[PDB]
Order: sequence, then C-alpha cells, then structure tokens
Amino acid sequence: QIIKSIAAIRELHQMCLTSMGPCGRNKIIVNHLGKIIITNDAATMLRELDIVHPAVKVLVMATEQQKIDMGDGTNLVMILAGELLNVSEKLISMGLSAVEIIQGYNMARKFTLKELDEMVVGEITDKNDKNELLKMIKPVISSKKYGSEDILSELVSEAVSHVLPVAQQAGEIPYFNVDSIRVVKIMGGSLSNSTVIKGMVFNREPEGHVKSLSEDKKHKVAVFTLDFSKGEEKQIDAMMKEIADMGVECIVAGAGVGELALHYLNRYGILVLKVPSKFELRRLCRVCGATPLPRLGAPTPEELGLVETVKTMEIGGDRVTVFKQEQGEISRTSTIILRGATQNNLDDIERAIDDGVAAVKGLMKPSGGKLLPGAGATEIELISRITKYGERTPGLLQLAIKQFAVAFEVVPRTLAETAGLDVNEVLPNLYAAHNVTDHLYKGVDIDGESDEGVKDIREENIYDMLATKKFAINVATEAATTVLSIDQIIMAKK
Amino acid sequence: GKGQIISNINACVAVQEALKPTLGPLGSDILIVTSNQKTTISNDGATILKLLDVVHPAAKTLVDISRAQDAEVGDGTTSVTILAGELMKEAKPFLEEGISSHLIMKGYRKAVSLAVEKINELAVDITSEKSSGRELLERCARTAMSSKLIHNNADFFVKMCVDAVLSLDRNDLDDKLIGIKKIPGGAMEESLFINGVAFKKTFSYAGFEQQPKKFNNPKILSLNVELELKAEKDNAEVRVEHVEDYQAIVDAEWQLIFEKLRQVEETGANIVLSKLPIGDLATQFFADRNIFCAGRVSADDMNRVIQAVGGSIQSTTSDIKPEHLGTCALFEEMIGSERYNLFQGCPQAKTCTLLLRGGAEQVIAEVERSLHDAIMIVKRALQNKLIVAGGGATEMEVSKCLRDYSKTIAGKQQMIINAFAKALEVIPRQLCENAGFDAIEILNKLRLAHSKGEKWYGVVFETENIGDNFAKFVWEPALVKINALNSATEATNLILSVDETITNK
Amino acid sequence: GEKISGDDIRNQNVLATMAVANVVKSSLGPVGLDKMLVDDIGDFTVTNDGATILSLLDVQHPAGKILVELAQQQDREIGDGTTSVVIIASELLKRANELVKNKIHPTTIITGFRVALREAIRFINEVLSTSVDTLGKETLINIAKTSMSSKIIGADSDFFSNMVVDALLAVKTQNSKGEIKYPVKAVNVLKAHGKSATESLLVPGYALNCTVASQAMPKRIAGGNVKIACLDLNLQIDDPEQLEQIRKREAGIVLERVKKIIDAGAQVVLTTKGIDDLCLKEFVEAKIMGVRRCKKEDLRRIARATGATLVSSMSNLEGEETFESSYLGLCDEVVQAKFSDDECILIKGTSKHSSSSIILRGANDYSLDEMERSLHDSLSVVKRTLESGNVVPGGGCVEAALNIYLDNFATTVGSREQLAIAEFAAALLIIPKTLAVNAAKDSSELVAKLRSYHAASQMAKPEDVKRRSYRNGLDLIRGKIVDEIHAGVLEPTISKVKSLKSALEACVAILRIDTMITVDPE
Amino acid sequence: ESLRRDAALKVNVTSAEGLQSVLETNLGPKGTLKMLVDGAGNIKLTKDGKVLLTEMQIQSPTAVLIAR
Amino acid sequence: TGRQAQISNITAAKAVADVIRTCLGPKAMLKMLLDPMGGLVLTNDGHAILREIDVAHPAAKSMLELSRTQDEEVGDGTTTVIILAGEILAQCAPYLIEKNIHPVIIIQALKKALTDALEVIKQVSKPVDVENDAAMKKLIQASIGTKYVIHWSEKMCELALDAVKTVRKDLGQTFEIDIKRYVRVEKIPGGDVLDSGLQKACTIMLRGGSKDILNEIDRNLQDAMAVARNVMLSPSLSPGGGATEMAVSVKLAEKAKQLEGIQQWPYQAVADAMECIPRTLIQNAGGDPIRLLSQLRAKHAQGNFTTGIDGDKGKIVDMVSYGIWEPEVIKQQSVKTAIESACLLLRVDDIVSGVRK
Repeated sequence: QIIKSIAAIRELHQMCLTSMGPCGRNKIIVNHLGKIIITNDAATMLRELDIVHPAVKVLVMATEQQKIDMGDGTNLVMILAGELLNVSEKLISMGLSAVEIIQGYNMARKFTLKELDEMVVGEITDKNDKNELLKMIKPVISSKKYGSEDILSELVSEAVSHVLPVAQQAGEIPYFNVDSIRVVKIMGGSLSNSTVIKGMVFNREPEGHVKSLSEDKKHKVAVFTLDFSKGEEKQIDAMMKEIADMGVECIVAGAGVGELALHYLNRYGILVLKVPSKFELRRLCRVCGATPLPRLGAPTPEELGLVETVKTMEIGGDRVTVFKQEQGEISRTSTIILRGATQNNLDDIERAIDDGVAAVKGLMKPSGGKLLPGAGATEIELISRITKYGERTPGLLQLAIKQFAVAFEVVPRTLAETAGLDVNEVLPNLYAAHNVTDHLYKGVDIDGESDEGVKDIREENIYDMLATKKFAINVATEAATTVLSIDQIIMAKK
Repeated sequence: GKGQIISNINACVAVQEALKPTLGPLGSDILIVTSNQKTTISNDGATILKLLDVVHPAAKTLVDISRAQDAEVGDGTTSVTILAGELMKEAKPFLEEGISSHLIMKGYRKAVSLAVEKINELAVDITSEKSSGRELLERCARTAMSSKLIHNNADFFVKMCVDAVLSLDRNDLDDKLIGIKKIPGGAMEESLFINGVAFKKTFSYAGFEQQPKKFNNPKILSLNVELELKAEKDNAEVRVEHVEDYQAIVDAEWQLIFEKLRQVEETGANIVLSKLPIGDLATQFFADRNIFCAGRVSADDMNRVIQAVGGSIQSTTSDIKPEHLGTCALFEEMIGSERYNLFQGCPQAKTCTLLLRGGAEQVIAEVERSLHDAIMIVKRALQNKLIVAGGGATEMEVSKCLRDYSKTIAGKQQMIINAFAKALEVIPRQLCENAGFDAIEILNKLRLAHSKGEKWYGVVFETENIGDNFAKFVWEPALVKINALNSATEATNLILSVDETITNK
Repeated sequence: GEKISGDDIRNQNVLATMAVANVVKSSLGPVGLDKMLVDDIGDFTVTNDGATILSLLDVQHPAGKILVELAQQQDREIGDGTTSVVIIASELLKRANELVKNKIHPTTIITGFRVALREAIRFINEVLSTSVDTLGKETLINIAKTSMSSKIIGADSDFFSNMVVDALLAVKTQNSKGEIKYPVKAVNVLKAHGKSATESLLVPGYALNCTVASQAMPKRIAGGNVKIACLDLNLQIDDPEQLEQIRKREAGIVLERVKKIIDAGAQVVLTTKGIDDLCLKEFVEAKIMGVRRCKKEDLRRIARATGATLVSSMSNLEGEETFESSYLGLCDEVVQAKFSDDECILIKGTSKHSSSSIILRGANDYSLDEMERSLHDSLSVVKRTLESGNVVPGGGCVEAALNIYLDNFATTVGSREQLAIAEFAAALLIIPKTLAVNAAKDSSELVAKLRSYHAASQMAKPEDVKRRSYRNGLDLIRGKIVDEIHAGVLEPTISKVKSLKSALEACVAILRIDTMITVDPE
Repeated sequence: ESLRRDAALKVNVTSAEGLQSVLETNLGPKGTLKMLVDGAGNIKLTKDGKVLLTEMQIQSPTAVLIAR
Repeated sequence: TGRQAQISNITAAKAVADVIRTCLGPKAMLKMLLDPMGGLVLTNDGHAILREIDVAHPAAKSMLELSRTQDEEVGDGTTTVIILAGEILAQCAPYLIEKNIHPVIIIQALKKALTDALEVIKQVSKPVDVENDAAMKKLIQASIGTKYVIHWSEKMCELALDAVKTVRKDLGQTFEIDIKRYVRVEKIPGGDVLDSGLQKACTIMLRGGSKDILNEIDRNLQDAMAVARNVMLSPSLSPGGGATEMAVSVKLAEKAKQLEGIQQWPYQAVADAMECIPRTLIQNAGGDPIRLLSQLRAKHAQGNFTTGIDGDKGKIVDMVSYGIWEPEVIKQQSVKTAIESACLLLRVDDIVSGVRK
C-alpha cells in the first residue's frame, strides 16, 4: 500500500532528479505510437506515460495541477511531493497513525507560510519595464536548459514588452495572457537568429504574387464562415468583385473554396487563409475586429477587419505569412520567431517560453510576487526554523515536525547529484553558512569552482517566486497526505 | 544510468563503423537492404540512416543530424555527419569512470569554441589574388568530387557544375530553384544544361514522332481545367427525357470547351501547357492549328514559368491578359523516344534547369547529391572567400594549439580537452584503413609535422606519403568546417544528457 | 575434449580477470574495506591479504594460476603490499587487450613494455636515493607507518614503531663470509586474548610456546651458561608375573634415561611429549627446569639459535643408552612470563644466531589474525629494507612521477611501440585512481595535480634551480597538498625494484595465447 | 521497509489446540477409549494419559512439551 | 558484488534481532525453535536460544563470538546484557547504502560517539561500598528476580556472598577477584530448593527440587558470582532499567550540532540505535513507546538522572525506589565491545564462499 507504492514512486523520484537544477538534464520517453519526446519537464512526460499503480495517478495529477495554474518552477518542486512519502518510512516503526502525520504536516505548513513573509525581500512594484523582466528570466533558466541564457533573456523580455499595453500610465494590473504570444517553429538557423515581431505570423505558403508594397498600407481583412454551369461563372465573378470593391486584401474563409473562385482573387492579389484552426481565426477578431459572415456578398465595414500591412518573406527558406506593424499603436499583439536546428531543441525552448510567459502572467495576477531565494537557498533557513518550531511545542507531533524538515533536504541532495558535488561535503558548508543579516542575500553556488567557496545569489540573480512557493507547499503536502489517507486499493465493477 | 548510455553509444558507433569509408576520395560505397527491394548504394549518410530500421529511440538522433546537416550547412554528410558522434567513442571509457559527463559537455563546448577562432586564423583570403568565379570555383569543385564514385571522368562534371551555377543568379542560390532532371540509360558525358523551364518527364500518347522538333519562336500558354469529351468533365444533374437527349449533352459539353479554346486562340501561342493532362478532343483541335500541346504540368514547373514569361493559371477566358503571353528565343525538343521541353532566351528567369543522363540509376542518384553539395560550396564561397584544406586534415594542425589551452586549465577539464584532441586523431585513422596505409606511420609523422612546418598539413594521398593539400589546389569553404563542430556539439551534448530512456508497450 | 577458437577466448580471461580484480581492489589502501572468505565447512576467516584470497580463489582458467604464482613470489621478495603489487597486473592486461585488437601485434606490446621497463630502471634510479632526513632508527619508523597500504592495522603503527622496529635490530648476525643477514622466521609470534593490542611486549630472544601445568616445575631459575636439552623421546600377558617383569624394567629405564641428561649438566630440558610427575622429581633435586609438550617445529628454531641438538632417543655407539653433552645448547638466562595465566619460556642470549619474539593480545582469534600475519609481513619488508639503504618516496606517488619521463621516452623510440608507452603510462594513473574510489574522492582532481605538479621539474631546467615544486606530492586522506618527508612516509626499494619487474612479465604469457584446449578429466 | 516482526494469532494455537478435541471425547466416566495397534496385530485399548501423549505420535511439536 | 553483499549481512542481523527484540528484560517472553532431529528448546534466556540455533551465514558465527567474550567479562543477566549487542548491530547504520557514506568514516564517528558515551555513563553513575553486604544483596536479587526463589533468595544470597569472600586477595593491582571454576559445583538432587597463596576450594550442601530444578539453580546462583565481581572491578554504580540510553541519546543529539562535519549524522545515529533497548521494557510491561519515549527525554534530562522505565507497570519512575541498579561494567563493557564487533562486520564488502579449506 504505502510500501511497494512508495517504492514504485522512488523509481520515478530518482529518475526525475535530473529534471531540476542548473546542471539538470532531460530524458527520452516513447509512447505506444513510437513518437519520441525529449524534454526536461516531468509534467509532459508523466502525461503520456502509462501509469499502473492507481495512487501514482493522484501524484501525477497533483503535479499537473501546478503546471496548469502556476507553471513556474514546477521542475524544482516536482520531486518535493516524493520525499514527503519517503520520510514516512521511519514513522512506520515508531507507530504514528496517519492522523498525527497529517496534523504534523498541516501545522508546519501554516507555520511555513508565516516564515516566507518574514524572510521575503526585494519587493517589485513595477512588473512592466524589461529591467525587472530580465531578473525574472534567470531563475527560469536555473530550472531549465543551461546552454544559452543570453538568447532567451532578450527574446522573452522583448516579446512581453510588445504585448504589454504600454501607455502613459497603465495601472490596475494591465491585461496579460499566455495565448497572446505564439512561438512559430522555423527549422534551420542558429538559436541566436531568433527575432521578435510585434505583429502576428501565419504558417502557410501563398500561391504567388505576394504583396510587394509596404508604405502604401491600406489593408483589410474579411473573415468568412449547361445553363447551370454558366450561372456559376457569373455568380462567382459577381461575389468576388463585390468583395474586391471594399478593398479587402486578405480573406479568411473556413469553408471550401474552389480553384475558380481563387482565380478572380489573383487579379487584385488577394491572399486567402488556408489554416482550418480556429486559433488564428479568433485572434484576428480581437485585433482586426472582423465578424464572420457565412455569405459572400459585399461585406460591410462592420464585418471587415483592419490590418497594418501584409508582407511575405522567407525566414528558414520557405515563404510564410507575416503580419507586421512597423509604426503605430500596438496592444495585445506580438509573436516570437524561433530559429532552431532540430525539433528536439525546438521543444526545449518551447517549454522555456511557455513557462517563461506563464511566469509573467502568474506574477502580475497577485498584487506582487516580490523575491525569494531560489535554487535550494530558502529551504536551508527553513530547516532551522522548523527545528526550533518542534522544540517550541513539545509533544507527540514533534517527531512529525522533524520529518517535515528532513523532507526539505532532498533539494540540496538533488543539486549535488546533477553537478557531481558530494552532498556530504556541501551539507555542512550550507549548514555553516546560512546558520549563525547575511543569510538573505546568500545562496548555494552550483559550479565547478564551488569547491573553493560558495558565491551568493546577488550577482547570480537566482530567485524564486513567493506566490508559487506558497502554492507548491500547499499542493505537495495535501497530495502526500492524500496518498497516506487512502485506506485500501480496490478495483471497480463494470 | 551510465551503463545504459554505453549500450546506446555502441549502437550509434556500430553504424559509424560501416560509414568510415566515406570522407575522402578514397572511400568505398556502402550497401543497404530495404524492404521495398529498391536500395541506394552511396556514401551519403542521410539516405542510409533514413532507410535504416531504428531500434533504440536515441538512434534517431543520427537521422536528425543529417536533417540538420542540410538545413544548417547543406553538405558534408559524407564527412561531418560521420564525425558528429566520434566524441562519444572517446567518452566511452569516461562513462565507466566516476567522471560526470556534465563537465565533459562543458569540455567539448569550450574546445570547439576556441577552435572556431583557429579556423578563421588559418583562413587564407583569396581576394588579394583577384580570383574570379573560374579559378576559385574550379579548385573547389574538384574537392567536392571526394566520396563520389566518378573520379577520372569527373573533369566533365566540373565544367558542367561551374557553368550551371554561374548562369544562376549569385544573389539567391537554392537547390529548389534550379531543376535537376535524371534520365536513366545512356552515358554520363551526354548531360547538357537547359536555359529554361523543362517538363517533368515526358508525355507520349497517340501521335508522337509526328511532332517536329525544330521550332522558331513558340509562345507559352497556361490552362487549368482538363479537356476531354464525356470522361473527365465535372458531374452535374441533367434531366434526360429520352435516349435522343444524350446528343444535346455532347453538344453542350463541346461548345463549352470550343468557346473557351477559340477565345484563347487569339493569343497565338505555339505551346499549350495545362495544369491537368490534355485529351484527344483538344489534340485534334490543336492539330489544325499546328501548335504544340503538353499537359500534366507539375506545380514545381509552373513556379519556374512565372519567373520567365510571367504567366498565370487561367481558369476562364475573361481574365486573360496580354502580359501573361510570353515567348522564347529558341525551342528544341530533346532520349529513348521521350520528348524534353527546352527553353532558351529567358534573361528574366531566376531559375535554371540541368539535364542529367546516366546508365545506372544508383550512380545518378549520388550525382544529384553532388549537385546539392556543390551549390552549397559555391554559395558559401561567393558570400565569403576563404581557403581551407579539405580531406579532414584541417583539424591536424588545430589539435596542436588545442593542447596549449589544456595546459592552462589545471583542473578536471584538462584531461577532457586532451580527449577532444585525441578524438581528432580518429580522422586520419579511418583514412588509413580505407587506403590500406599504416595508421601508425601516419600518426608518427602527424605529431612531427606541427613541430616543423606547421601551416597546412594535408597528408597527400596521391604520393602515398606525407604532404600538403594547400599546394594541391584543394579548397573547402570555412563555413562548413566552422559549423562542423556546432553540429557535433549539439549531437554529443544531447546523448550525454539522457541517463535513461522510457518505452511504453 | 573440445577447443574454443577466435579472439574471444582472450577476452574470456580478461573479463574473468576484471571480475576478480574489482574484488581485491576494495582492500587497497587504508581507506579500503576488508573481505570475508568461507572454507565451505561453516568456518570463515577475515583477511585483506591477496595472497590468502588468491590461494582460496577458485579459477578454472590458467589466468588465475598466474596470480597465485605471482602472489607467492612477492611473499619471498617483499611479503607485504599485495594490493599495491598484484593488482597492478590486472589493468595491465586490460589496456594491452585494447591495442592488440586491430593495428597492434601481440609481440609489439611484449617488446613495447620490455624496452620501456628496461629503460625505466635508469628512470627509477633517478628517483631512487639513499635514506635521508632520518636520525637513527627513524628510517624504519617512517616505513613502519606505511603499513596502512594492504594492511588495515596501520592506524596503530604509532605504538608499533617500537616493538616491530626493535624486533629485527637484535637479530643481526654475521655469516656467508662476512655478510650481515636477518634470518626469516626468527621472530616467534605468540597469541593471547585480553587487554588491548597496545600491550604487546618485545622479547630480545626466542620465546617458546607452551603452558606450565604441573606445579612441580621450579618457579625460579638463575645463573649463566644455561644448557638446553631437546628430547623427542616419549617418557611417562597370560599371568601377572609377565606384567611385573615389563613394568619394573620400564619404570627403571625411564628414570635411568632422565639421569643420563642430568649427568650432562643440562639446566633446562625440553621434551616433545608429556613428562610424568616422578620424572619431574629428579629435576627438583638436581635444580633442573623441566618442560613438557613441545612442538617439533618450535625446537628446530632453537637448534639454529642456541645450538641445542634434538635427540630422538637414548643410544650410543655401544649397547649402552646415554646422553652426550654435545647436544646441549647455550643461552644466557631463562625467563618465565605469565600472560593471562599462561607461562611461556623465554630464551635469551643465543649462541649461533640471535633472535627475538613478539607476544600479541586481542579480543578473539580474528583480531589476532589481523595482528599476526600483518605484522609478520611488515618484518619481511624490514628484512629487505635494511639490506639496501636506497629507498623510494612513499604514498604510491612514483608512478605519476615517471609518466613525464615516459612522454619524452615515447618520442625517442616511437615507431609502433609509441602507443604501448602511452598506455603503459596511463596504466600507472590507475593506481592512484583506485585509491580515490575507496576514499570517496575525485580522481580527475587528483590526477590533474599529479600530472601538473610532478611534471613541472621535467619541463623546467634543473640546473637553473627555480624548483618551486618538490614532486616528492599527494595525500590520500585529506586530498590536500602535503609532503610525506615531513609526515614520515617512505617505501623501500624492494617495493619497486625486483617487484614490478616480475609483475609486468605476466602479460608475456597472456598475449601469446591463441586458443584454449581442455581435456576431459578422469 | 520496517514492518516484518510477527503477529501472535491462531497459527501458534493450531499446534496446541489439536489435542483439545482429541482428548475431549475420552474425558469423564462416559468417555471413550483409544487403541494402539502395531504391525504385528497387538492392540492396547485405554484412554489413560500414558498412551495419550508418550505413546502417541503426532506432527505437532507442542505435544512433546505436553508429554513432558 | 558492491553493496549487494552487505544487504545479506544486515538482513540476517535484523532477522536474528527480531527474535531477541522482545527478549530484553525480566518480563521477556518465551521463544520456540525446531531442529531436524525432532526436538525443541523452550527458554526465556536469549543467550541459550542463540547458542542452540545454527544457521548458514558468514557473519552468523562472528556475532556469537562476541557473546563468548562477554560471558567471561559479565556473563550475568544475559537478557539485560548479552543480547543487547544484537539490537545495536542492526541499528548501528540505519541509512548506509542510501546515503552512500564511507564506512571507515562511520567507524571514526562511532569511536567519537563511544568515547563520549563512556564519559556520560561516569557522570550519572555513583560509587558504592564494595565491602557492603546489604548493598550487594539487593544487587543479587536484581538478576534472579525472574524466578519463584525471590522469597527463598535468603538461601541463594547466603551462598553467594560466602563464595565471593572465601579467598580473594589474588590481585594487588590490575580488584581482589579469583577464578570460580575451582569451587565445587556438585549439587545433591532431591528435596527442596530452600534446603600469599592460591585459590582454595569450598562447598556447601545444596539440594534442589528435581533434576530440571538443578539446572535452574546454576542460573540464580552461579550467575550471582558476577554481581559481587562487577562491584569489585567497578565500584561505581550506574542507574539501570534502561535509564542510561536516555542520557546518551540527549548528549549525542546536542554534541552533533557542535562537532558538525561529515560525521554529524553518524554521530547521533548511535542514539537512535540505543533507543530500541528501553522500547522492549515498555512493550513487555504493557506501556506505549509512543508517549513514554517522548517524555523520557525531558524527564531524564531536566528532571533528574535517576529517571527510568518501570519494569512492572511500564510507567515512569525513579531508579532510587525501583530497587534495581546496574553496575558500570554492564553498559561499559557491552556497548564498547558491541561497536568494535559491529565495525568489523560493516567493513565486509564482498564474500566468496564455497571453495575449500
């Protein structure tokens, strides 16, 4: 139950050790269809991974809940819920019931929330200018691929500034969304060749005669939902002419369009959108403001959209549709053009941007996230506070309080394994550093030179979000007690 | 763990052992066996790894190397691709040892970073000699003949490959722009260059030899719908009262076709090109006008027609414009009772067409790979002119300077950099097994070459001794050698970053 | 029988060698771990010595027999440091099997290591030098502490610097036409159970192993020129008339043969068998010290020391049985030391050759066996140490120092033997590499320092001084830069000269193996 | 892993409870008699405690202590 | 190979410890064994049970050799003395392979913990009169209180003190002890249980209940020779009833944070190993180790040094009124020899058996 059930989790607990840390690594997973997925995020792997033991699915769904809601630093807390079940092995011989186990972690969890507010520093009230965004990207790189931290620094910060409704004074949590920023996969080119376009880019190849003019502008978008043969020639010629009379440069049609209708559209050079997906169709409704009209006819300006200009260029060698606004008011519109060699590196940067953009959305939603030491720095002072918390209120629950502090020792144990450092040497170094203000700006140093000394987090700028830290403990503790609260594993009939 | 990576590297090295006889002109072709009984025998790794059955999922990385080889570089699949995984061979004993590959990935990354500065340092600038596109590209064309089966007869291909790329616009160079027509049978010296759009293969139906092959100035015409009587026409609902009403459908379909062909006839085009095939109804109608007609035009052919005459697909006669009617200076039909359309006098055409002819279908398949690899050499040479000796001997002199930076390490990465320089000695070792030369005799003089001559040490294969390939007029673009380590960096770091694999079902 | 062909038969012995190699590599160095072997009778023993492990190691391949002959050969040459010698022959076959696969001929590696080792003698002699920075007996004291390798009792070597070192200083004799020699086995090792191992006492003389039982034996003895009498003789029907005839004569002859030794002036009598209480009565009136239940092998060392000759039985050239005085030995005094209610005979002042003895104390037999063979193996090292005054720096740092000499030597010879020299120098880096495995250290950090610091003297000109490194070097326990010269760690020249020369010859017979032929046993 | 140890329950009882129902029938003046037959045909029929334990053979090791 | 061979040595140590886990204390229950010959052994003595059990294992006989040494050193109260080494051997290293700690470093940490443990014993212990007969008489009744001779102990204590002081005078320096093997052990069956120089011999008429009772007489009489002998060797008297493990557990936990280093966890690991000894006294007496062991840490530290576990009702009482006291050599000669024997077994890496002699 708890046993074999926890031992089965220890197999994935030791396998996911490389999923976190600046020295962390990725893994290879194969589904039933043969598709390979190489990524360092365990939330994506466990989603497609077939789970046998029933209670393990609860642990998987608990970690996926943090990815949907928070999605920031989930790799660091991914194994946090696994160690909570490991420290319960010592409580087996002691004879502590699951009631005292839940009460021990619940009382220590609420005490931890009060300690995070006392040690929090660096309140950020801006959340707008890119200088505050560059400091938020560094901790994202600490939990992700360490290859290049310079490229993603200017790539993500520039895209957030474009989608941000920059104005004279923007208060009251200006609107920000993850779906507002899309990453376009372009095969070929170095990672440093990735640019940022303030508009929206579509993936498709036009028939020809691409628009060669820019400064002229004046572009519009229209979104749409023997005698018998001679009649179709007059009707199509009339319907295509009435649309061109309104100056419609681009037509969005979800239904089928024959080659005869596309012939008259080539007279004025009218491009058509062949993407059946509703993501690109509904996005233009919030920007250009076009209402889908099932009939063709002569769409009124109420159903017609407004786009800056249309230009087709070859990025990775193929023609793609790129809508870019050179000069003008731009709000809630932006995109990221990603240049990569193989799809293996494209998915790694995709998860970096998806969690990077979600980190900004998760930061702006609360009043503030401030700053908290990350990369296992905060958990060092927590052990000292929890140790004194158990001796503060002696009793039967004090033994469970000590096990709750040992559960935080897996984070420094994991960081030493990814970097090859000896945990036996590093543990007293951190025990002699943060323990007896010099402990607020100090953190553990992970590098080949860490044997000489331990550098602080001030120059490294490695931090953690206070909003996600409070919610990560709440989910990990509740999920751990939920597995322990399961009485028995019984199948279901029919 | 580390034991699983050893079994993963041995599976990748297993195919690399068969791919050793590729780099260099002395390499030997490799035979493959597929399930379709149709195989391609070539030194190219992109074709072999694509048809090779993959067992372990990490072995698919070698397939992605060839895909990234053509996208980032465009050539070197017989040279750079086989060397992308050689760093894992020297790192095999490091896996059994307690050495963590995290520092090994940083060791090779810092080694290839300092090697790029060494490649640009030894790069010779030919612009001081005022070398035009003749002497510069001819010496680079003979270098591209390495790994190719054709050697003694490659002199005819040098004149064809250089003259074909110079006719193409040097501002935009792409393999998709220029056409390649592979014609089985015949001889290799019968290959010629085409100055205009050519048809895919050929169309032979009804009268064939009766069409004269000598024309003056034909005109290109574009069509869309297919022409035929009561066969390929669009189905419609027609009320039929009696059997005699079927004659009205024949007249209604013919008059619909006749009025469209009569209105477009005012253009006076001698060449009729339709998107679909052409039937006998239009054949006899065009026979009275004594004009040529060819259907079944591929989408790749129409894109090149727009670049020359500026035509467009016409589904109806109302949109016909005088600007869509072009012409040509001379038209001659070229083999095995198959007509080949050949256009000339198209200065505005931004695309080219090359006619390839050969007896063996497997040999001409590598010639297509030779054309794609030669264009990438010319493209990177015209953009930046740099002289780098080929044959894999460039890293020989570089390995000496790499050992100098290792002495300044004084750390765990010191022996890691020495393993990177040791991995460079695998290149001449694989070349000695191909030519039967003694590997020890070459490696002994290899370490003694950088102590005296330095500069460029090429290991000339023609004299069966040691020499310099710089005086042999063997030139290679530097961008291929610079990006060669970048392709091996992402390939080595990816496998070392996977300590375990997961396979469901 | 059958025959297995192909080159895979060589790898079968290499994989079998690597299988037993990692077993004995765990006992290398003081940071290593001891192992336990079972005789399959239910009894077990605890020893870290490879000579005992290889003797009890069952290997059906001929490669295992070579390790047994190599371990027994190093016992007479050195006697200790089995993990620092025999294990070297393990990885020697691993790197040699890698080159011979494709471009290297089996004899090329044979001739490659032979020429390299022959020229390495001059390279070793450069590092080899006479004992310096040692005052008096501190030469053996610093070497006695080096026992931490292959022996785990090295932590107690602080107290062992007296009993062990001073044991072989008094055994000095002159024989073989004016040649100072130290006879092996002259030190008698005694075992006892109690107190602690720090209670070991050195006896400047032979100590007989026995126990005093009968109280009739005298408790005190004094005077010089004590005569030792060694005797291996055992001294203790229809009608009863025939029984009385043989009984009255037997009791008379036994008591008469005792008086034959009394007339010879023997102060102490050593009897192999038991002695009756009536025979001890004659020893009290004649002031003779009786001893019974003696070992025959223990009496042989007495003949080589005091000179007392063993007598099988009373006899003479004539029909009369007597005891000649020529069989008696010479010793200064006899001491009775009572250890845990056990009294032993201490013989001092031997005539022919001087000897000594050491009494050991511990908890159980396993604690004594770790103190018995280990200290006995250290005595064999001192035997070869005082023979040649030249010594080498300890800590196993000479393998990394000679690697820079082989780098320049590889360019001198070159040809096809250059690859063998590079692998021979790389095999020397495995010795400190295994030391870092059991010590839970980083090998790449230590080897990088072994290559950087020890090669600085070869690159720089020695005549310009600017030494700036000692090269002498490393540290196993702390992983820091310290010197053994100040820490008192030094090794004798026997640990390398006439040691690794025969160990590197094991690959000569392995590389010439073609196939395997096995005959079915009867 | 912990756990393991052991539990005291009817497993240890099955050895000592086997003689209960066997010796319950012959208890009292209304009880029955047990017989002991050998390979030669000699039959000894009594319920006395001598044959109940010492002369009785059973795989239960508890009966050895009950006989002693 | 590797760490797999050490698992069999630890698993077999825990399997044997589970048999003697409940055998600690005067309330120890009975254990039963079976042999291929068809016999069985039933007794409450853990030393007699482990002596008869013969299993196939390389480290099984090595553990029994430790008891043979302690039989000559103490030999009395095998439930409270001898079998305590089995619980220490299993719990000495609860986390080893998981933490991947060098065993030699652990041994160096066990020596520092054992050295500090011997100092804590001397602090809580107090010297007593070695020549006091009334003081040793209450100590004789401590180990023999497991029988019905408690009321008849006046005859057993009379034969005890008379045989101890008969001769002695055999040591002026390293005690005034002697060998008890020269004393006549011959007993007369039948009746009721109530009915310088060298070592001399003396005997007194003694009668037992039956033949099986004579074997029980040597348990409550010959074993009492070590009661007065432990006082002559170490006049310092220490609290018993499992009170020594509570004081050491507090010192090892406090001194661990002071020493720091890589040995911090192995240093306090001895404390968790010693807490299993009083747990048996709590379970057999009917108490709850969950609530009591938490209170024993505060009471035996701040309250006083006499706080201990009640061997009858299982409550928390002081050893002053508990009436039972353990000499210093009980805990001193046990834990010291237990760690030295445990380190030798932890150093074992690989084992190749089944070859030859």
